[PDB]
Amino acid sequence: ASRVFIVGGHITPFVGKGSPLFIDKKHPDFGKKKNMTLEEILATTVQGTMEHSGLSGREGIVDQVVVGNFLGELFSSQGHLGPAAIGSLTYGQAGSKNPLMYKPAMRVEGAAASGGLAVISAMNALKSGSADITLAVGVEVQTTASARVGGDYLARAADYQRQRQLDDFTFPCLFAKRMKYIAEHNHFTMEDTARVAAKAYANGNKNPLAHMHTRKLTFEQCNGEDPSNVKFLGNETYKEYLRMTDCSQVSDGGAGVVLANEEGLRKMGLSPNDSRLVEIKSIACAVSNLYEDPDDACCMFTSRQAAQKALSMANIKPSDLNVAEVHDCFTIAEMLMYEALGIAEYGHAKDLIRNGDTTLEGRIPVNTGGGLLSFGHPVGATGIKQIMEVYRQMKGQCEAYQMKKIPALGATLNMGGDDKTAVSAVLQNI
Amino acid sequence: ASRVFIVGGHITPFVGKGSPLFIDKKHPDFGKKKNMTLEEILATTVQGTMEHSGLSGREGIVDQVVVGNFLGELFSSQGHLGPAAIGSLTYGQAGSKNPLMYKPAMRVEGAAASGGLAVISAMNALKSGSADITLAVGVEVQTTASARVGGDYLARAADYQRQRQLDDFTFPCLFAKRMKYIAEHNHFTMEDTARVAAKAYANGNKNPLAHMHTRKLTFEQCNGEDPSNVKFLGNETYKEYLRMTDCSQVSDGGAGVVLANEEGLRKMGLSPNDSRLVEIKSIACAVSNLYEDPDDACCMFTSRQAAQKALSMANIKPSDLNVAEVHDCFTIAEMLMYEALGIAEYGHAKDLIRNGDTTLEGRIPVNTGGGLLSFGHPVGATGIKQIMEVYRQMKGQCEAYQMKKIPALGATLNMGGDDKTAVSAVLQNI
Ligand SMILES: CC(C)(COP(=O)(O)OP(=O)(O)OC[C@H]1O[C@@H](n2cnc3c(N)ncnc32)[C@H](O)[C@@H]1OP(=O)(O)O)[C@@H](O)C(=O)NCCC(=O)NCCS
Ligand SMILES: CC(C)(COP(=O)(O)OP(=O)(O)OC[C@H]1O[C@@H](n2cnc3c(N)ncnc32)[C@H](O)[C@@H]1OP(=O)(O)O)[C@@H](O)C(=O)NCCC(=O)NCCS
Repeated sequence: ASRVFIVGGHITPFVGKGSPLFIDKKHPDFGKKKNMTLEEILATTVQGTMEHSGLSGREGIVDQVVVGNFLGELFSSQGHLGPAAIGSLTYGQAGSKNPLMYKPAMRVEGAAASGGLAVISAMNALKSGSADITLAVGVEVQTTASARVGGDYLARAADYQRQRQLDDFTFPCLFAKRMKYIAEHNHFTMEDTARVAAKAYANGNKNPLAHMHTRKLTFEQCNGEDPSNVKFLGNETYKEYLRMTDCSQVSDGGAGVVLANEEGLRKMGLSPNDSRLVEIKSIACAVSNLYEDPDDACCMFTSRQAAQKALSMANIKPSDLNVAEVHDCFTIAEMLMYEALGIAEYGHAKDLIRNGDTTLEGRIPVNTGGGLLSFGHPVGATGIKQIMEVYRQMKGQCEAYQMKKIPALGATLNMGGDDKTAVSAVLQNI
Repeated sequence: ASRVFIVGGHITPFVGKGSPLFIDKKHPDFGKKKNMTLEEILATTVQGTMEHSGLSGREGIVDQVVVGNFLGELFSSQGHLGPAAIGSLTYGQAGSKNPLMYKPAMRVEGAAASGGLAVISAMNALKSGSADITLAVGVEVQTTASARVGGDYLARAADYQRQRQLDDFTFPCLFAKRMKYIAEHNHFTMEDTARVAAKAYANGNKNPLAHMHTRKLTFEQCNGEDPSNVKFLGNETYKEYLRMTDCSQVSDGGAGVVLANEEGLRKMGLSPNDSRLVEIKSIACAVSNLYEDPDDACCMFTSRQAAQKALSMANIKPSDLNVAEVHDCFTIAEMLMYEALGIAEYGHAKDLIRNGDTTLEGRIPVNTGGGLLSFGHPVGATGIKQIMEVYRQMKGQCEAYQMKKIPALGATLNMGGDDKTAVSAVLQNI
C-alpha cells in the first residue's frame, strides 16, 4: 500500500475589505490599479506552488492537476478551471512552451470542502498508478459582489429550495440557529465563542498573509462591547446569537500543494526521509444528507465521522495530535470542531478554550495562523491552506507564529456547508 | 493493473422544448404539474442506477459517489451536489434509514466533460483501494431559462473574459467560427453537417428516451431549405455558418453507472465473465489551455490526444472499433470527432458521412440513439450517457435502434468547452 508525501506548497496573501492589500475607495491606488482576478490568483498559486516545491524548470514531471473551487461560475462567470489551470504556468505569455499541455485536470466541488476534496482526488490518482506526482490547488475570488449577493451565492452550499428563505445571509443564519440550540442546552456560551475570535485575531496579528493581519480585537470587543460588532441578521429568531466577529471573512486567495508517491520522490531526486517532506498518513471523506438536518445542533456528526475514519486509518488517537487546523467558518464551528476532531469530549470544547489549550502556547494549538476568522476564507482555497499550515509549522516555516515545539503529528478538518461534507487528514512530520 | 467493470446504469428520458414529456403551454398538465427539478432528476437517476445494477436493498455496499454537473449553481441555484446525492436514495421520505450516510461523495466539473470526469474519478477510487464499488452519475437541468440566458451560463466553459463578447450564444458562435475556417479550407461542407443532423434525427426517431424523438427532419430541411431553420447568431462574421438544426439541445436529464473492480464483483456475487458486464479497458483525460486556441480549427488536438492515449492503453486501433459515441455538441463537432477518434484520417470525415459509414447500418455506427443533437444534451449527464449507450448496444438493450451485430469493442469521446478538456474510454463487451 502506497505512501503519499507533501513535497511543498504555497498560500497567497488572503485579501478583502479591511486588508491594506485590498484596493477600495480608500486605497492609494484606487481607480489606478486592480485586485487580482480569479485567473490571476490561480496563476500566482500554481506558479508559487511549483517554485516552492523545486519544480521550476521541470513542471512536465507533474502528472496531473486538480483544482478546488466552489463559486467561480457565479463570482467571476468562470467555470472549467481545469484548462485554466493548464494555462496558469505561462499565464499572459502567448505562444510560450507549456509543459502542462494535455495532462489530466479537473475541478472538484463540495462547498467549503472543495480544497479538501481536491487533495483526496489527487491522493487517489497517486495510489491508483495513474499519477506519481500531482498538483492540488484551490482558489476563490469573492470580493467581486456585495455581502448580500455573496450570501445568496454561498447559499448554493445549503439545500437552497428549503433553506434560502431563512435569511439573505443564509449560512450565518444556519450557524446562528445552531448557537440558539447550543445556548438552550448550555453546551457553551457566546462568551466562549468570543474567546475563539480573540485567539484567531491574536494569531492573525502574527501572520502577514492573514486577511485581518492589521486588525486588533480584545475579548471584550469580540464579546460585543463594541457597537460596531453588530448583530446583523434579519431573522428575528436567530438574530441575537451571531455577531460580525463570529463570522469568517469574505476573502480572495489561493493555496497549492504538490503531492508525490515513492516513485514521484525518485523522479524528483528525493528520498522518503528528506526533511522537506511531510507524510499524509491518511485522509478521509464523509458526506451526509443535504436535505435533512439532525436534531442535535451540538454535534457535527459528518465532521466527526471524517475525523474518526482518518485517525483510525492513521492508527492514532486525538490525544496524540500536536497541532491541528479546523474549519472555523464561524466561532461556533471551531468549538464544534474541537469535539468533532475528538480533542475535546462532547460538551468540553468550553474547557479547552477557557484554559487556552488551543492557543499557540497551549498543548494542542489550533488554527495557528488565524483560521478562517482572521487568516480569511476564500472558500475553495481553505482545505489546501489547512494542509499547508500544518506543513509549515512542521517545517519550521511560520516565523512570528511558529510553534516553539515542532509538531510530529497534525490533523486537518475541512467542512462543506452545514456539516454536510467533511474531509480530514492526518499528517506525520518527517 | 486492477480491472474495472460496468455492472449497470440508467439514463433518464432527456426532456425539453419539443419533447412530449416536457410540460409547457402545449402540455395537458400545463399549469397543474411541473417538470422535474435537479434534485428530482438526481433522485431518479441514482435510484434507477441502483435498480438496474442489482443493488436495490443493498445500496450500503457502494463505497462512493461522484456527481458530474456543470451549471447547477446557475440554473438551479444549487451546488454541493455530493450530499444531494447522499440523500437521493430516499429523496422525499423524511426520517428513512439511509445506507449511503457518511460515504465519500463529491461533484466534479469540466464543462460538458463533467460526466466523463466523474467516471475517471470513480475509476481512480476503484484502482486506489479506496473503493471496490463506485457510483458515477451525471445530471443537468437547463430548461429553467431561455436559450439566450442559458448561452451566457454555458459561456462559463469558455475563457469568459476573452470570448463572451463573441455572441450571447458563445458556444454556437465558437463552432460557427471553426466552420468558417473549415469551409475556407474545404475540409468539409455545410451539406456534410446537414447529413450529420439527418442521421441524428433518424436515430432519435427510434429512441423514446431522446429529447427530439417525435421530430422528423429531412436532409433538405437540415440543409436549410426550411426557412424555420434559421441562422440565428447575431455575430455577422459567423452568422452564415450555423443553423438551428446544427445545434445540440437545451435538455434536462441524468445518466448513472455503477463501476466495480474484481473485489466489487465478488462482493456482489458476480464473476468477471458475467454477461451483464462490460470492461472499461482504458480511460484517458487530456486538457489544453483555456486561454489560447490553436490556429487549425480543422483539428481537435485535445480530443485527439485523449482518443490516442485511450486506444493505445487498450492496445487497439480505431479500425478495431465496432461502435462509438462522440461529442456532437454541434454537427460541426461530430465531423471533427471522427478525425479526433481516428476513424477517419485528417480531412476524410466527409467520406464517412457521404457514404453512411456511421449510420446504424454502416461499418462504424456513431451516436446510435441520436447523440447530443437529438437524444439531447443535459451537459453533466452526457459523458456518462455515452458510456451507457455503448453498454446498452453491447448488452442488446437498445430496442428499435439496437445494432444487429453486437459490438465487441466500443469507444467514447467526451468534450468540455472548445476542445479544452477531453475524456475517452475504451469498452470491451463481456
Ligand atoms: C463580512 C460580513 C461580516 C458582512 O459584513 P461587512 O463586511 O461589514 O459588509 P456589510 O456592512 O455590507 O454587511 C453587513 C450587513 O449587516 C447589516 N448591518 C446593520 N447595521 C450594520 C453596521 N453598523 N455595520 C455593518 N453592517 C450592518 C446591513 O444590512 C449590512 O448589509 P447592507 O449593506 O445590505 O445593509 C458577512 O457577510 C460575512 O463575512 N459572511 C460570511 C459567511 C460565510 O462565508 N459562510 C460560508 C461558510 S462555508
Ligand atoms: C439552437 C438553440 C439556440 C435554439 O433553441 P430554441 O429555444 O428553439 O430557440 P429560441 O426560440 O430561443 O430562439 C433563439 C434565437 O433565434 C433567433 N432568431 C432569428 N430569427 C428568428 C426567427 N425568425 N425565428 C426564431 N428565432 C429566430 C433569435 O435571435 C432567438 O433569440 P431571441 O428570442 O432572444 O431573440 C438551442 O437549441 C441551443 O442553444 N443549443 C446550444 C446548446 C449548446 O450550446 N451546447 C454546448 C455545450 S458543450
